[PDB]
Amino acid sequence: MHRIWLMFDPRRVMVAMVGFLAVLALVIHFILLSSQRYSWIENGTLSAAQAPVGAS
Amino acid sequence: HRIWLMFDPRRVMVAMVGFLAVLALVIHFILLSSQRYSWIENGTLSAAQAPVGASAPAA
Amino acid sequence: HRIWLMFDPRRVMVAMVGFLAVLALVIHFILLSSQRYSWIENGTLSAAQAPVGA
Amino acid sequence: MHRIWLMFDPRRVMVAMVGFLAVLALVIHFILLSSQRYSWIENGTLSAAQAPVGAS
Amino acid sequence: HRIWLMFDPRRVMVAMVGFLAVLALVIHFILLSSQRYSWIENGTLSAAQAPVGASA
Amino acid sequence: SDIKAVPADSYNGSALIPTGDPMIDGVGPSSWANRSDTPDMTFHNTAKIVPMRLDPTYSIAKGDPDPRGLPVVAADKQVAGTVIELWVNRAEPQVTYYEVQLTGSERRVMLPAGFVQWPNFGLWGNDKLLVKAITAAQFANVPALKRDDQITLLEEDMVCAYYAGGHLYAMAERSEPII
Amino acid sequence: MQYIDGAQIALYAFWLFFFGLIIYIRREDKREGYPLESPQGPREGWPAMPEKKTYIHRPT
Amino acid sequence: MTEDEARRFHGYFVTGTLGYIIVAAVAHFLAWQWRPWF
Amino acid sequence: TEDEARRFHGYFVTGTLGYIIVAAVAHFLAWQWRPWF
Amino acid sequence: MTEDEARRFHGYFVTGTLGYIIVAAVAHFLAWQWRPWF
Amino acid sequence: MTEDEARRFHGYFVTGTLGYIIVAAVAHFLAWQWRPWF
Amino acid sequence: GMTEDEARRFHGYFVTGTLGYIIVAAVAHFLAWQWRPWF
Amino acid sequence: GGMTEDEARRFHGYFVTGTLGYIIVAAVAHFLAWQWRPWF
Amino acid sequence: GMTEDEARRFHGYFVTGTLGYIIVAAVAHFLAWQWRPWF
Amino acid sequence: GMTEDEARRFHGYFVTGTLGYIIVAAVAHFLAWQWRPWF
Amino acid sequence: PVDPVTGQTIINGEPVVGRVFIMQKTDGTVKLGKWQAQYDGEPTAPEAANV
Amino acid sequence: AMLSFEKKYRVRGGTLIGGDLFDFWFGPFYVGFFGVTTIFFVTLGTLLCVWGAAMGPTWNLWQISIAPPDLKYGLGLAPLREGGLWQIITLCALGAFGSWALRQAEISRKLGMGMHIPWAYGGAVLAYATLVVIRPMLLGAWGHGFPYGIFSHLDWVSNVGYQYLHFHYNPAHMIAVTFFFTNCLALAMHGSLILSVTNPKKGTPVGTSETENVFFRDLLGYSIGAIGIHRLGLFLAVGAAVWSAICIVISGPFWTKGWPEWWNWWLNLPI
Amino acid sequence: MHRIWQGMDPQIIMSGLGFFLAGLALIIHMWAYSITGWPKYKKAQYNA
Amino acid sequence: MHRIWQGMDPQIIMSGLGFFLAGLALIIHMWAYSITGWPKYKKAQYNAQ
Amino acid sequence: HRIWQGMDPQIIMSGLGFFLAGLALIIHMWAYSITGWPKYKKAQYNAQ
Amino acid sequence: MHRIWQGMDPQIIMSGLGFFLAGLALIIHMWAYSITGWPKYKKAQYNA
Amino acid sequence: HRIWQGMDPQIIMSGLGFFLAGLALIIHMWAYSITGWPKYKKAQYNAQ
Ligand SMILES: CCCCCCCCCCCCCC(=O)OC[C@H](COP(=O)(O)OCC(O)COP(=O)(O)OC[C@@H](COC(=O)CCCCCCCCCCCCC)OC(=O)CCCCCCCCCCCCC)OC(=O)CCCCCCCCCCCCC
Ligand code: BCL
Ligand code: BCL
Ligand code: BCL
Ligand SMILES: COC(C)(C)C/C=C/C(C)=C/C=C/C(C=O)=C/C=C/C(C)=C/C=C/C=C(C)/C=C/C=C(\C)CC/C=C(C)/C=C/C=C(\C)C(=O)O
Ligand SMILES: COC(C)(C)C/C=C/C(C)=C/C=C/C(C=O)=C/C=C/C(C)=C/C=C/C=C(C)/C=C/C=C(\C)CC/C=C(C)/C=C/C=C(\C)C(=O)O
Ligand SMILES: COC(C)(C)C/C=C/C(C)=C/C=C/C(C=O)=C/C=C/C(C)=C/C=C/C=C(C)/C=C/C=C(\C)CC/C=C(C)/C=C/C=C(\C)C(=O)O
Ligand SMILES: COC(C)(C)C/C=C/C(C)=C/C=C/C(C=O)=C/C=C/C(C)=C/C=C/C=C(C)/C=C/C=C(\C)CC/C=C(C)/C=C/C=C(\C)C(=O)O
Ligand SMILES: COC(C)(C)C/C=C/C(C)=C/C=C/C(C=O)=C/C=C/C(C)=C/C=C/C=C(C)/C=C/C=C(\C)CC/C=C(C)/C=C/C=C(\C)C(=O)O
Ligand SMILES: COC(C)(C)C/C=C/C(C)=C/C=C/C(C=O)=C/C=C/C(C)=C/C=C/C=C(C)/C=C/C=C(\C)CC/C=C(C)/C=C/C=C(\C)C(=O)O
Ligand SMILES: COC(C)(C)C/C=C/C(C)=C/C=C/C(C=O)=C/C=C/C(C)=C/C=C/C=C(C)/C=C/C=C(\C)CC/C=C(C)/C=C/C=C(\C)C(=O)O
Ligand SMILES: CCCCCCCCCCCCO[C@@H]1O[C@H](CO)[C@@H](O[C@H]2O[C@H](CO)[C@@H](O)[C@H](O)[C@H]2O)[C@H](O)[C@H]1O
Repeated sequence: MHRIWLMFDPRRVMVAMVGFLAVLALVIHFILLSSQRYSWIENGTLSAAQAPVGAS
Repeated sequence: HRIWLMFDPRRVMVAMVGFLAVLALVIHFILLSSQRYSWIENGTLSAAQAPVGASAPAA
Repeated sequence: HRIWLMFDPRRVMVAMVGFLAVLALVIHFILLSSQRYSWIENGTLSAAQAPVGA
Repeated sequence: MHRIWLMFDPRRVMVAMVGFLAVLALVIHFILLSSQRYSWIENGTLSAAQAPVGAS
Repeated sequence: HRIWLMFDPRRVMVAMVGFLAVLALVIHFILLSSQRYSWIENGTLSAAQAPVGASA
Repeated sequence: SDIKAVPADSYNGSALIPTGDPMIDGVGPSSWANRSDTPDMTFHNTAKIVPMRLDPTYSIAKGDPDPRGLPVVAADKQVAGTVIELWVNRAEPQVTYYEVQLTGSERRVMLPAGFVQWPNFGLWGNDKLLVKAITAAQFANVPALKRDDQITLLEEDMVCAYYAGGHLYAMAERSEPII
Repeated sequence: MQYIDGAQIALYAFWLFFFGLIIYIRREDKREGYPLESPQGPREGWPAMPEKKTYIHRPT
Repeated sequence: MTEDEARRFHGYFVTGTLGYIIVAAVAHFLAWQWRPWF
Repeated sequence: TEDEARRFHGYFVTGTLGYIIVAAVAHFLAWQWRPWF
Repeated sequence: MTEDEARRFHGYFVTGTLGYIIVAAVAHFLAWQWRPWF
Repeated sequence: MTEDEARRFHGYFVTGTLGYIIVAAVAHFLAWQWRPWF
Repeated sequence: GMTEDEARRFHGYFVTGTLGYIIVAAVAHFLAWQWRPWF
Repeated sequence: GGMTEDEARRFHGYFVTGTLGYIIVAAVAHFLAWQWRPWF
Repeated sequence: GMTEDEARRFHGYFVTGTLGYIIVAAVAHFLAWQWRPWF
Repeated sequence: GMTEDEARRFHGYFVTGTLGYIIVAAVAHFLAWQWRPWF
Repeated sequence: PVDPVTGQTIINGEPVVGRVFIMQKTDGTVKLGKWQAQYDGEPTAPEAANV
Repeated sequence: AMLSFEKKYRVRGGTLIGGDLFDFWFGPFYVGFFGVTTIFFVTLGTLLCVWGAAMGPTWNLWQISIAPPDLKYGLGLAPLREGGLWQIITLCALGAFGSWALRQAEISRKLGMGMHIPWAYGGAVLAYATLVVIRPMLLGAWGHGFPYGIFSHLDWVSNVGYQYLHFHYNPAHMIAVTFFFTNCLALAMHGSLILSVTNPKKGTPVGTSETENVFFRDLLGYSIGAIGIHRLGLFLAVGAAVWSAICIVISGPFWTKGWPEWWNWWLNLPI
Repeated sequence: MHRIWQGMDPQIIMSGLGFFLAGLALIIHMWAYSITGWPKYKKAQYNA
Repeated sequence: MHRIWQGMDPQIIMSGLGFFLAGLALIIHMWAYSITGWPKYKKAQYNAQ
Repeated sequence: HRIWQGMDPQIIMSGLGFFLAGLALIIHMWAYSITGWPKYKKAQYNAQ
Repeated sequence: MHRIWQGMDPQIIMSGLGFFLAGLALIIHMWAYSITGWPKYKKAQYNA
Repeated sequence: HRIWQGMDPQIIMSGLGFFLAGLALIIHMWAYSITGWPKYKKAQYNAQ
């Protein structure tokens, strides 16, 4: 359990984890912004019934 | 509160301020690009006149 | 305050002057090329005649 | 407020200040020369009534 | 003045002359490229006949 | 603690501050590598870098100033000595070192040609040598050689490292921010 | 077939060759100054440091 | 450095962080009244 | 050097706060001329 | 770099800055009569 | 630089600078008579 | 930090300040309710 | 530091006096404003 | 800079110059009011 | 900077300057109110 | 469709508070498809050379 | 992690801005004041590039394009939809390229080295600054810059090259191409030369400096020096970028017609 | 109950309570303006 | 009560109190101008003569 | 009066003068548009 | 009274006072020309 | 009660404040939508 920190130092793992989480969060937020259904800056105030849906 | 033993407070402050400045500028710039929140041009409009984005109707 | 015992007062004020100058230029340049706040051309219009994005 | 010069070198301050002011003055003069209303080399002699005004 | 104890008179004099010569050449060439003050071609015109920017 | 330098603070990645005089103890830009303690050899098993007095077939090309007997102006604008002999590379014919006799003589030091600049970039009157890396006083602490006719790679590194380290340690101003 | 064509196949063969070449050159880059020193101990990136390479000098 | 100065610093850092969050909350509430995004 | 930091802090605080007040007045003047909301 | 020369320099610098601002103020007022921008 | 020739240089610099501005003012006066720009 | 003696003295002022602020705020809500009740 | 117990004791006196004088003067200004244009 | 002794005489001349300047300005506005009142 | 003796005398000079500035400004608004009242 | 009285846009039977515009990408650009699709709206293949 | 000889070189001093605050190493990287400035501009510019991709029609890496504004905006800051985002990214790139050069100067100062690397890098920065700053200013609009897209900026090069009907006839372009081709040939010769001596015919000793000079005199009758080849490589590579900057800055600001017609001067010599 | 204030700067506590109270009073005042509609109805009586 | 001022510079307090008072009085004067509509209605009378 | 201790009188007067100069100039512009004084008097003399 | 001048160069005071008075007098003169319309009404008479 | 030992009392309270403040804000949003309270009272006052 805790012995993973005797193998990976806490400082390096924390910096990599923070960096990966920030990049992932920005990528997902930007992917949603580019979509029609989840461009919340633009549609945003539309109800779930009014929101765009992809073609069947 | 022990985080300042493992990290230099001087360097964390500079990193934090730089990150907040980049994030704030990016969000302001994204909103300036948007049609609904291009406040420099359309900031005087009311919420009833503000642009709302929609998809094309079926027909 | 003891903040100046950690950061050099001479260097902080130099970096702060540079950041504010660049920020002031960017805001002035953003407004200058906008339709509503191109004050060099339309600064004499009243608030009712100023353009509004629509 | 003379104590400011005990921190900053008067030589470097004046040279930096003179350089910034000249660059700023050239930029503002060039912005006005590129505008319709204040292109004073060309229009110049028009009264304030006949000077161009941006569209309303 | 005490400013010459701070700045070398030779460095200032050379830089000032170089600045003034560049500034003078820029202004003369800006007027030459203009329509109203292209004096080599239209210099013999009277002030009433000289070109004026549009009132628009 | 065999490198004579101490970390600034306890945060990792921090820079070291030398304890003594970094020019002599070989720290930072004054560091040298532990090369072989044997002279470099040419293609025919002879010393690669030798003084001209050991080989009279070498001379100075016409139109090139003879730097022997010329003053050596250091970073203080004060003469630190006079050039008296040139050390040349025999593998590829080129001046490698200058031998400088100090003002009060009593000793001779080496000066790599890479730190030698000539007045007006060698275009107008060439009446002195410019050494911007070291001061006239530190010319006396340049490491010496074991022999007066050959130089090993170990000492070759030491002389070059000593001069190159003086762009940061000649005066306190050279190791400080400009603003 | 239809979507797959010769230019694409050649491009991917070149990509594989380039990646192998980069691995080889990165192995050669680690022949001096390795292994790295860290508080946690010795460190080597990928690719791992190669075997010690010895030169040959002319006799005296 | 010392834990005495590690306690002084953390107090201002948390209060500065708290102050920054609160002004951002006020700013977001102002923008919501003017033009809500949901 | 702890005393000189306290004296500098008074100048920096006053200058920073006075600068923001001046910018607030300029923002007030711009609102009179042409409001952005 | 002494309190004596810092006071002597500050007097001339303030006056030179003070003089520079007023000439710009006169220039702006002269331009406002010719062609106002508001 | 003995600080005394700086006073000697200052008198020559000031007169040369002010004399150049006066001559340039006459040149702008002549150009105004030929073709005013306002 | 803060000692034992001044931790209690500060707490006494804080309780008095917190209480007086709430009562004063209670009067404001009372006056506002007779002007525009919000329920 | 600065403003020790004795200094802070006297400073708090002048601060409370100034705060009250500000309140009284502002109260009159609100009373005068109310007679001119009430806001409720 | 100036010492306390000379600043007393400098202030004396400076005050006299201010009053004389204001007196001349007062007559100037007085003569300008009859020619063209600005209210 | 200054001392207690220097600040005691300064405060007297500053108050009589702050005061006297207020009355002359008070006359300025009184004359302006008679000319063009702004309410 | 538009509400006859209020003028509000109706999307799937629900009115919208605001001026509705149809979302599009940068200058109405549309991602390309197959290479054959490049020849819709173009002239047909040219005739054989005159030899 | 550090190289086995690295510890004794990691000392303070050599910075242009700042002191012990920005004199540390993050992993292998050295972080100065200009390291902090580089990260700010890189992060801001890259995030705005990602935003420009999200505004566009596709996430395909080859098809993402952030375009400059229209020519009608003429040296102003256009709307961010209409090309203003390109201008903001350009400022971030300029700040990051400048900070990278100044950070390199700090590192060489700490190591007791010359200043050649920052100035060699400045040749590339000058070419970029000519493309997006100098030439657009001379032509009077920021819209004369090239778009930011992997294959979009190739379309710009093609169309701009054909604005002069045959860009091969540009005299400065002809010189710049020769610099690029000669640099590649010289680099192959230099790389081969060092490797052939250090890795000779199997079973034979490592060669010397005489071997290089003898070999190139046997092949070509002339052998540039060991320092001569490094001087020549610096001259060829940097001069390629400098002549590239000249070749693009004369097209439009100075020459507006087709480039083949420029050779009238050679055909109308009096002889 | 007082033992929670141990080892804490009293000036830091008051500034952090001042931030909370100032920002919460601003949000609820904007909240209350929307609900009551107070300035709106009075502005219409004076700007008509 | 008076111990809250311990260890503090009286000029920092006065500088921050001026910042509070000046910024607050600017917000509420703008608040008050839009509610009463004072300068608008008075300047409308004087710019129609 | 103890508030003046340690404060340079010249800096205080240079900060009071800067305050009063900028406040008087702003209110004068404020008062000009409210009263409309220069406009009406200038139009009287420029109606020739 | 006079203690405000202690440590000040009398030349600096008079040079800075003249800068103020010259620029202020020029601005108010341009201000007064526009209000009274003086040069206009007399220049047009001599140019009729 | 041996769960508290070895734990910082401030961290316990600062972590309860984060939990309670964020949960009370989620449910106040939840409650406004369900009851429709500000909507119906705002509409009474803002339609007159
Ligand atoms: C092709 C094959 C090979 C391909 C690959 C080629 C690779 C080439 C490079 C080879 C080396 C790579 C490894 C490396 O750099 O390691 C560094 C570090 C170990 O560092 P260390 O040795 O422990 O550090 C030494 C020293 O710095 C100690 O200082 P201290 O411990 O006090 O650190 C203080 C630092 C860190 O604190 C921070 O807050 C920085 C966090 C940075 C990452 C997170 C970014 C997002 C949040 C931002 C902050 C938010 C607020 C806190 O504080 C500093 O200030 C340090 C300098 C930071 C930069 C300068 C300041 C910039 C300020 C303006 C900009 C702000 C951000 C926008 O180790 C690790 O991070 C372990 C993981 C390494 C592998 C990479 C993993 C990447 C995961 C995510 C991939 C995403 C792909 C798109
Ligand atoms: C449509 C847009 C508007 C407009 C809206 C605004 C607004 C709104 C503001 C400005 C501001 C500024 N504008 Mg603009 N501006 C317009 C057109 C212009 C034009 C022009 C060519 O037309 C120019 C030259 C300027 C120039 C300027 C600057 C003088 C000023 C400060 C910039 C800054 O922060 O620098 C920062 C860079 C530095 C290097 C700072 C240097 C240090 C300063 C000088 C120190 C100040 C100390 C302080 C005064 C001390 C106070 C003491 C206490 C009172 C006791 N504006 C148009 C008409 N402008 C800002 C400002 O601060 O106004 C006061 C501001 O908020
Ligand atoms: C449409 C534009 C106009 C025009 C408008 C102007 C205007 C307006 C001016 C010039 C000026 C100049 N013009 Mg032009 N000019 C035109 C066409 C030309 C042509 C040409 C081939 O057509 C030429 C060659 C020139 C050349 C020149 C230079 C002589 C000069 C700029 C450089 C300078 O500063 O020199 C320096 C030359 C000198 C003679 C400086 C002498 C200085 C000395 C120190 C004076 C000493 C005085 C005494 C000792 C001291 C008194 C002290 C106290 C006061 C008592 N003009 C056209 C027709 N030109 C500028 C100038 O300086 O004019 C005089 C200027 O302001
Ligand atoms: C129809 C098209 C035309 C034509 C039109 C043009 C036009 C138009 C131009 C050129 C230019 C060039 N052309 Mg062409 N060209 C044609 C045919 C050719 C042929 C050929 C075989 O036919 C050749 C060899 C060339 C050769 C060349 C070069 C001389 C030059 C490009 C190099 C350069 O500028 O580098 C300079 C280097 C740079 C600009 C790079 C700067 C990089 C910066 C400083 C750093 C970036 C860092 C990066 C962001 C980091 C990323 C992250 C990290 C990877 C982690 N052309 C045809 C005939 N050519 C270009 C030129 O001269 O540009 C100045 C140019 O604009
Ligand atoms: C569509 O839009 C996209 C963008 C795509 C969607 C967005 C997505 C993403 C990923 C958003 C990310 C959000 C985020 C990440 O976590 C947000 C995280 C924000 C955070 C943590 C903010 C914290 C700020 C803290 C501050 C300001 C602290 C200030 C402290 C001060 C002032 C005190 C300093 C002074 C001192 C100490 C003096 C004492 C010294 C002493 C005593 C001494 O010296 O002794
Ligand atoms: C659409 O537009 C986009 C852009 C997209 C939207 C985005 C907007 C964004 C993100 C804005 C961000 C704004 C921001 C925060 O980041 C803004 C932050 C601003 C700040 C903090 C300004 C602070 C200014 C402080 C000043 C001027 C202080 C001056 C001090 C002086 C004069 C005193 C010096 C005294 C001395 C020297 C005496 C020495 C004595 C000595 C030595 C002695 O006595 O010994
Ligand atoms: C659309 O338009 C855009 C542009 C986009 C809108 C944007 C606008 C923006 C952002 C504007 C910013 C403006 C700005 C602030 O940032 C502007 C700041 C201006 C400033 C500070 C001007 C100050 C000038 C002061 C000067 C010249 C002083 C000169 C002093 C002299 C000559 C005397 C010195 C000599 C001495 C002392 C010798 C004695 C030596 C002695 C005794 C000795 O040796 O001892
Ligand atoms: C849109 O919907 C929405 C609107 C969001 C719905 C909202 C929902 C929610 C969940 C709202 C929550 C509100 C809330 C949470 O409980 C609100 C909580 C309010 C609270 C707790 C207020 C407490 C205030 C305390 C005060 C004023 C104390 C002052 C103390 C003073 C003055 C004494 C200072 C001490 C001195 C002077 C002695 C120094 C001695 C020293 C130094 C010594 O002796 O050493
Ligand atoms: C849009 O509408 C929205 C905005 C939304 C609606 C909301 C509005 C809200 C919520 C408003 C909040 C208002 C508020 C907060 O509650 C307001 C609180 C105001 C307060 C407290 C004002 C206090 C002023 C204090 C003054 C003037 C004191 C002056 C004292 C002086 C001068 C003496 C100094 C000492 C001297 C000279 C000598 C001592 C030195 C000594 C002895 C030494 O040196 O020793
Ligand atoms: C809206 O803006 C617009 C439209 C513009 C409206 C405007 C609005 C406003 C607000 C205008 C403000 C006007 C104003 C208010 O401040 C104007 C202020 C005016 C003032 C104060 C003038 C003071 C003048 C002082 C003078 C002439 C003194 C001269 C002294 C002399 C000659 C003696 C010198 C000799 C000496 C000393 C001997 C040396 C001894 C020595 C050396 C020895 O003994 O050693
Ligand atoms: C339009 O819409 C918006 C803008 C929103 C509307 C709102 C506007 C608002 C809110 C305005 C606020 C106004 C205000 C209050 O806050 C204004 C407050 C003004 C004040 C306080 C003025 C004070 C003036 C003081 C003076 C003149 C003192 C002079 C003293 C002198 C001369 C003596 C000098 C010393 C001498 C001679 C001896 C020294 C001894 C020495 C040296 C020794 O002893 O050594
Ligand atoms: C984005 C600025 C980049 C700065 C980096 C380079 C530094 C050099 C600065 C050059 C500044 C040129 O200044 C630029 O002039 C153009 C001329 O059309 C102005 O352009 C804008 O206003 C003018 C009139 O004001 C309008 O006629 C025009 O249609 C509009 O685009 C810009 O608002 C201004 O920014």
